[PDB]
Amino acid sequence: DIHTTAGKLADLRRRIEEATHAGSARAVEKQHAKGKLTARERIDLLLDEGSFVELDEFARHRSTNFGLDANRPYGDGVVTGYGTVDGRPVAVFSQDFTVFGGALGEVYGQKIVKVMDFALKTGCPVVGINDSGGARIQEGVASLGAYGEIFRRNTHASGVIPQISLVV
Amino acid sequence: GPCAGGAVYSPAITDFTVMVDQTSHMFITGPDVIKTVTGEDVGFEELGGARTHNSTSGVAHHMAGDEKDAVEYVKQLLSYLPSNNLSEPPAFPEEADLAVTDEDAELDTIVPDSANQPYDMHSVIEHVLDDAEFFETQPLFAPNILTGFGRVEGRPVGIVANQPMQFAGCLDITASEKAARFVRTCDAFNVPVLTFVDVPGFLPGVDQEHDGIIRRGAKLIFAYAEATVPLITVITRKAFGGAYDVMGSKHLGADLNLAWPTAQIAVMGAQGAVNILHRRTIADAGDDAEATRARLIQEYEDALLNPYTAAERGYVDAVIMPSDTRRHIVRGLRQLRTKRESLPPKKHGNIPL
Amino acid sequence: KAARFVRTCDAFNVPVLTFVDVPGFLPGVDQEHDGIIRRGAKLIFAYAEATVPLITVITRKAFGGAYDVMGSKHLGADLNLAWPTAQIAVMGAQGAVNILHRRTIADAGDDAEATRARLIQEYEDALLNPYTAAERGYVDAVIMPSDTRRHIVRGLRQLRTKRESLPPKKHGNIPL
Amino acid sequence: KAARFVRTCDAFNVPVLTFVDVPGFLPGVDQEHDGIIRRGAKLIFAYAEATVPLITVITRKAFGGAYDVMGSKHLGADLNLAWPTAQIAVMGAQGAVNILHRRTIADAGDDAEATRARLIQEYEDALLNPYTAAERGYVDAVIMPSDTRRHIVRGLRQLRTKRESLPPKKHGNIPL
Repeated sequence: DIHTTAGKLADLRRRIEEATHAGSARAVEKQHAKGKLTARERIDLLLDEGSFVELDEFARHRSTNFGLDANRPYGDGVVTGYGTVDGRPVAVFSQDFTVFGGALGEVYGQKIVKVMDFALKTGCPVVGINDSGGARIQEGVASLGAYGEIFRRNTHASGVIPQISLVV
Repeated sequence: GPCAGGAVYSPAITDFTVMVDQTSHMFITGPDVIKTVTGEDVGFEELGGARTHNSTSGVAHHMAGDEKDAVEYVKQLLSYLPSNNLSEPPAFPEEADLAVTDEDAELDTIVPDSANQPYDMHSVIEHVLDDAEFFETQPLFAPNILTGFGRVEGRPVGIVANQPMQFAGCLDITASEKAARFVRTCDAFNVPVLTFVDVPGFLPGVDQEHDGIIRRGAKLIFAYAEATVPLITVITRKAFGGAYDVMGSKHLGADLNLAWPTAQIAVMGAQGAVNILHRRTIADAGDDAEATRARLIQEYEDALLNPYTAAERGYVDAVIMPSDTRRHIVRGLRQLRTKRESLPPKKHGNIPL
Repeated sequence: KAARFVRTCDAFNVPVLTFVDVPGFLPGVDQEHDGIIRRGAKLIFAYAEATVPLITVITRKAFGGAYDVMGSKHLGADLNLAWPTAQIAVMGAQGAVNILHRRTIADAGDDAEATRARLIQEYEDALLNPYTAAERGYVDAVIMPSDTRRHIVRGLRQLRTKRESLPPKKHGNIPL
Repeated sequence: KAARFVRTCDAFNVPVLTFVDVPGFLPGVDQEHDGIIRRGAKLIFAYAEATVPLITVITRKAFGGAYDVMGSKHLGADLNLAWPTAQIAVMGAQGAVNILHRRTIADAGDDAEATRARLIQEYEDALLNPYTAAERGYVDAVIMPSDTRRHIVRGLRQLRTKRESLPPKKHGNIPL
């Protein structure tokens, strides 16, 4: 049903499936054609098997500018979470090029900030996997605010927790 | 044994007080005096016996059947705490098996279909703790909220959980104070806190207001907001209004906030909401005043009475299958154990009293 | 009410002056059942924790636990003054004689009471004052009521440089 | 040049006032090849690290990354003021319309451009100002240019007691 508990669990399983496949099949194809891997494939290569715990998987943007609200993909264009690399704690974010060309948005940015706050809070490295066309223009200045917030964390975490940038 | 006069204030200041049924008593003023001053006739047992202080006054934390069990209870209490605030609680590390068990699965069906039928939060707690062992404190006081100790992977953790079986899990003055002190106790001694949420709001009542719920209920929010130990929150079902804020919400500083598919995170009940949002829309056309409202209500609950809007905003880090609660808590505590945070410098806070 | 206030003053470095005239705690089943044990303890905790200057003046009654509660020297008060009219004792004379002289009074129902009232009057004349407390230094001085202002002013001058702190901790666990 | 200066002021507790009118970074293959990515980052690092009072006034252009770089609130600036003439946006209108309206413009080669120039003119009239940034609080206020001195003076009075510090570390790892 839906109004039943079982129905709600099935509803979750449906959303999970939509979230893990946020990008269109065609977008994924082009990504692979360019000899590039997907955001989730990269995280799986980095983290120890089964250690990945995704954060903000169902995040969605709040913009209505230039018809952007027509499409609100789960995760909003970046896969984030934590796990282990060789048994040691690591926080990670992986930009998804198949979603809006990976253009950095407001929620997209907040997700990376959460990953960074988490790493600073628990004292673990942050591995950022980059693959983005640029700022999500439709969001105007909100896009720049997200950048600024990230820049500040980068500076404050400088020399405190290791920060590695994987630009693919 | 007896604890009379100003003597009672010493145990009051200590962290946990354990009494014995019908063989221990605490009271500031004796029956004799209250009688000649108030004309009230009360026996020692009714005035300040173990049962009275364990379920009515909120002062004692446990009522044992005999001294032998009472001593055993403190030993247990000590087993969950560090020798002092300089170290983490004692642990006997043992890696857990994270594969889904038949027990984990049970969780997927623990929440009934009707938003009203209650379920025992004790089961939820046991399913996440090692050997399903949950050491409860203050069982007889404010039964609407549960507090206690357990272990995850051999490491001590504290627990705070609304109990749908009593007052439908609503918070009130007593539950707020019971939980507030426990959270602060765990935090002072570096014990992580796991909270399970199913709260429809605060118990309504003139008495609640007059008795000072505004300042007494604030105690719980202050406790969570002040805490620097790891905090993981799981919303199993209801979480409305301020109550949602109070129960270890991310806004207070919780590190990991999980919500089951059955969670309902909203400002207020659907009916109470639609009555305000659609006051005029329903006002018009007295013709069929109600199926339309029952429709507006149905629509409001189908659209907002779930955890997805909170998820969109990151208020909850994840919406998970109930059967995966143990895994999230286990893997969450592993990362969170190195958490280091501090409050602004001060001699001390000014928590509401 | 007083507990929250004392903690407020202390948190913001405001010295606290306290005046005592308390016979004890209000009797009543309601007081116990509503949690006077844990709610009353909040005042002793507030005073024991405070590090700002503390000056206490007992004008009159200071009995039992209440005496301890009202910023007594035992809690950490820096200067404790008492007027000649102060009565610092474990409990009221009547309550005290009933325990101390329960036997000598039980003797001879004849003349039970005037001897009772006699002992009460004797007890209060011997212990219902501040002098035993002054002997042990519990009060720093017994003063003429009119010298209260001079003592407060001069005490505050010396006490303003007070520096003290509690053992390190994230925070305390005050009764709630 | 600015980065070293900001760090100098900060190290010696000197407040920094910054005025913004920047359209972006100087285009050029040389800029990239000589390391603008790591050398430009030095300014954001300097501003994000600074703990002295920071007051920023955008007089005009504030586009893209440059806006972030020039002591934006996102980096930690305490007070961000903007004149009515300020234009705070992701990029210039032309560059923005070419991306946003690439399709609607491609349509009808007939009248390709005036519609193009139309959208550009519309975009700048809607977003090339400080009001969207003011809506989100990115700027604390939009002020009359003549009130700049009053805001600076009163802001500096409140900000002089500013106390902030970065996470403990031997030192940072600023781009070199």
